[PDB]
Amino acid sequence: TXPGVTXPGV
Amino acid sequence: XAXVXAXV
DNA sequence: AGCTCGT
DNA sequence: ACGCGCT
Ligand SMILES: *C(=O)c1cnc2ccccc2n1
Ligand SMILES: *C(=O)c1cnc2ccccc2n1
Ligand SMILES: [Mg+2]
Ligand SMILES: [Mg+2]
Ligand SMILES: [Mg+2]
Ligand SMILES: [Mg+2]
Repeated sequence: TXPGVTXPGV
Repeated sequence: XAXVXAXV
């Protein structure tokens, strides 16, 4: 996720 | 990712 | 494949 | 002294 907590996605 | 001082 | 902080 | 969350 995020970043943080990429995306999703990418 | 860990949160032990920052928690990002 | 795709990234990030200091208490 | 610590690595995290789905599309
Ligand atoms: C979270 O797992 C995590 C891991 N490494 C990092 C390095 C620098 C800043 C934040 C970070 N977070
Ligand atoms: C939290 O601020 C923090 C700062 N320095 C660290 C060094 C090593 C592990 C965890 C740490 N946490
Ligand atoms: Mg993969
Ligand atoms: Mg540091
Ligand atoms: Mg590390
Ligand atoms: Mg994991």
